[PDB]
Amino acid sequence: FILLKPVFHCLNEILDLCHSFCSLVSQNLGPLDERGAAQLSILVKGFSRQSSLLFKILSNSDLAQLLLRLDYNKYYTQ
Amino acid sequence: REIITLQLGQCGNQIGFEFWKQLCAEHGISPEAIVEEFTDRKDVFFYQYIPRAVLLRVIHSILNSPYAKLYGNNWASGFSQGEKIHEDIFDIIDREADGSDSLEGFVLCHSIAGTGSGLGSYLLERLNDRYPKKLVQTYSVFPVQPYNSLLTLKRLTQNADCLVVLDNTALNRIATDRLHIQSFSQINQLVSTIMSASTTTLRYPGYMNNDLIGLIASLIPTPRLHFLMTGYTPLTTVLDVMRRLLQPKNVMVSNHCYIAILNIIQGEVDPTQVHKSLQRIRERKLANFIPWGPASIQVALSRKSPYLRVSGLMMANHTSISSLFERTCRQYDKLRKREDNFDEMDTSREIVQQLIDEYHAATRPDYIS
Amino acid sequence: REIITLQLGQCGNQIGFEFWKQLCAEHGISPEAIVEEFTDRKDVFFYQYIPRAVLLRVIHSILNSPYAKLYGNNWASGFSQGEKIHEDIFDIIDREADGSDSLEGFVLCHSIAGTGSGLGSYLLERLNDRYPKKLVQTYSVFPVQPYNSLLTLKRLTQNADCLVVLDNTALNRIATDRLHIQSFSQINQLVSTIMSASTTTLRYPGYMNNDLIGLIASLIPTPRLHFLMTGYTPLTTVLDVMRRLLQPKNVMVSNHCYIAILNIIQGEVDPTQVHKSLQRIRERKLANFIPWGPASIQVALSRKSPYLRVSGLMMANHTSISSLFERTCRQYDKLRKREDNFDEMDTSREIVQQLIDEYHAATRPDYIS
Amino acid sequence: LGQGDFIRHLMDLLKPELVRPATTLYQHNLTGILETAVRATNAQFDSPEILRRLDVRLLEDTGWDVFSLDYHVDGPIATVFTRECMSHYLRVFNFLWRAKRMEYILTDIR
Ligand SMILES: Nc1nc2c(ncn2[C@@H]2O[C@H](COP(=O)(O)OP(=O)(O)O)[C@@H](O)[C@H]2O)c(=O)[nH]1
Ligand SMILES: Nc1nc2c(ncn2[C@@H]2O[C@H](COP(=O)(O)OP(=O)(O)O)[C@@H](O)[C@H]2O)c(=O)[nH]1
Repeated sequence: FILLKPVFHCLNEILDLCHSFCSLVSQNLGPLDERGAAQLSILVKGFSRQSSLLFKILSNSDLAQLLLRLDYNKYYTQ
Repeated sequence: REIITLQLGQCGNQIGFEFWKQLCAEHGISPEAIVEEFTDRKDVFFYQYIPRAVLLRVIHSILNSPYAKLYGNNWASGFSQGEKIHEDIFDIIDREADGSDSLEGFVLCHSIAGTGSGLGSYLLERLNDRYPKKLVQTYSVFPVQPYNSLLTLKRLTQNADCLVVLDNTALNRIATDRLHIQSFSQINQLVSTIMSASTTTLRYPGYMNNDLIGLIASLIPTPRLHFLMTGYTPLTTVLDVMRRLLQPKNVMVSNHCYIAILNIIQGEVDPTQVHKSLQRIRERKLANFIPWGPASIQVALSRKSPYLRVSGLMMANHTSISSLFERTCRQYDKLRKREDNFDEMDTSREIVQQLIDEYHAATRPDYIS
Repeated sequence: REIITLQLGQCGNQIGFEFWKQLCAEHGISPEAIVEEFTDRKDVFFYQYIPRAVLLRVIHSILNSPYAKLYGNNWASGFSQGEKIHEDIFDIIDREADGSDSLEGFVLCHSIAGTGSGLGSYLLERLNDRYPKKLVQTYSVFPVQPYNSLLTLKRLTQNADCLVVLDNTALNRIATDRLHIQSFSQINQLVSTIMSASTTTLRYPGYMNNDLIGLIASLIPTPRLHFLMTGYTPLTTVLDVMRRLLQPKNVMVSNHCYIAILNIIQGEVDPTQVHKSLQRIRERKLANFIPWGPASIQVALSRKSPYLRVSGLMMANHTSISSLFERTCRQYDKLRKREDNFDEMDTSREIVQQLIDEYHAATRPDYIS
Repeated sequence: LGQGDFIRHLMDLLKPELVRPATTLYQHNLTGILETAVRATNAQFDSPEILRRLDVRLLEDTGWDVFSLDYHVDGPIATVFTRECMSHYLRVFNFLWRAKRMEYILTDIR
């Protein structure tokens, strides 16, 4: 999917997304109170949006991929 | 990233010695701890060769083996002696830690039945105290006997960040069926095949699964559900393998559904059909799963030792393991009515009951919250 | 879908053993249950090959046969002994059912003339208890014989989902005509040919009739009228076979009218002239049909086994079958006036009277209500 | 539908799916069932080449109105079928699909 622009420009957003989240958990050792929770709910509104956004994209080669993510039909409930 | 092993009690020391036997023979390392002439990255389990083992009557039998160059019964009786020689053994661990480049985990091999039960309980607490940054995987073995087992659980439920179960009663049944033994030295042979195959992807260089964290992190979703069970088919396409794994006659255990599944393929199978087997397997809907959490089935390839045909092992985190705990708790309650404070057993009785509920609650459509 | 067969009594074992011999030779299956080298769908009746049989002295002579590698006289005595081994024989069936992919039905081969007849009546009821959604077709065979015959009739009229009658008096006359025998092993040759031919469209798949209910759903109009009779043309155009089956000197049965007809032509006949013949047979009016509802005649082709010419098989539903019950009925009354409650005989005598009353009223222009 | 043995199993597996409306239907799910159906029937003993072309297509209600097989063919053999035989077979396949579910309904009632 390196040449397929739409998927490569959507998963890319998922890539740097985890950098922010993983840093958020590592940049402290206490509960998410000092505007961390305020920053936490920011990404889920975009991530889960980016999550189901990808879901419509796959609905030739994606059959081998979407099968693994959909083994428990969880995205079917999304 | 190196991982050191710890062997306690009779069972632990016996299987670990054999665990190395299968391991050293898997590589070209003669019993006298030297490479034979006759690829396989050996950094995780060997130092330059010498294995990173820490062993604790039976040592005479091992020192009399050709491998001389390769290096009470109550829970209260075991825990008491361990505190006395605390600083004695922790010298060994410390000197082995800094001698290692970057220590990663602590494999523990012991039986929950007697000195290994208490000493292991003492270790796990102290190990977490000094080292809070180290994974702790344990190869515990299941069978006054019930009291020793329940006390270990209280420690294993919160200290060990990972765990595998190996029950003898189920293992012994495999012996009379397919091996016709009626012997510990024989039933242990399967354990070595189980243990060695459990960590195949760590020694052979691959794309992923290059660390113990790379394996367990997929299975355990929450630090409360940190128990696994095993499966091993060869006792020949990939579909032939995955089908024979999920049969209840092969697993090593004595509504309910899986949480995550790992598949270890040690053969030379053609990797183009592997995604096809999952398709057909998913359609057959041969195995049920949780409805709350999105997960899948993990499959990973490997290569068999050329110095030694397709095998296969499966790692399972099944909520049916809660049934086993009930038997221990059910028996103990019978003992509590059959006969310095006797409250430590009572607190553990509570904390083990919590784990049974957590599994039972996990099979619900609304386990979360 | 699969179909499990049962063999009860001396007759069921013999005609079932001869059914499997013919069915093994019809396919490419050596007596050692191993496939020989030498299209035919054989998964329905064979398990990967193992027959799906449940056999119930005669067993020894079967086990001394070259096919060993292929696996009192009252009705009350035959009913009670089945109750004491109720749990026993079902474990064989319960494992074969769940071991089966998707069960469809239960073929029963038994003679109603006496331990086997009594055991059959018992098992026919319990299958209705456990499995509600499985067809039960019975290849019953007609002959204190009047007593046992009517009792099993009480169960065969409300338990068995279909029924194919084969009376010895019609088969023996055929053996003393074209066979010229003056033995049990001789007339069973004909019974095996009818049984093997009955399920021909199941093993060789075609455009239609790929399931057991597909053959039965056309003939049996209401759940009460579930009795069938057979016809073998040989003991060549398709117009000859049809006119050689409708004859009353070929039926295996010792006003009235037909309800539905099914024809099985197993030859290499020209499949383009089959629709022509049904255009002519209607004109000669060789058979009289029901006046209330619409009925027709059905012809289905197949392919003979190449490893072993035109043959035919006619399954019909004629209300003249009511006469056979009348003979057993009248024979019962004569013994009832000649010699803990003897009330079951009263209910059985009553319920078969309703079945006979259905037939004689099934031939009227107002069978509706 | 000249096979009969394969279409029988294929109508038993699509029953839980096609009852839902078409909006929740996605092609990526039905293929899995189609591959399993070939194995579950006698169609497994077959030339691997012709089995590579047999797939599903989604006509554009209910799941029993948008399902149909395609069997696409390209190359030299495509000069015999010429995009019109494939626009005629599908015109036929509907009439053989309807007259096949109207029968398995009537053997379920029975
Ligand atoms: N499966 C298996 N279990 C063993 C073996 N050796 C010991 N055990 C278990 O270890 C328990 C007894 O341990 P024990 O000898 O009292 O340990 P110790 O007190 O430290 O010497 C028993 O319940 C056995 O089930 C072995 O070779 N195989
Ligand atoms: N059609 C047919 N009927 C048979 C055959 N062998 C036995 N029978 C019938 O079975 C009846 C005898 O049953 P029997 O074997 O004594 O019952 P059991 O002693 O309880 O097994 C007779 O009335 C026969 O009509 C056979 O080969 N063919």
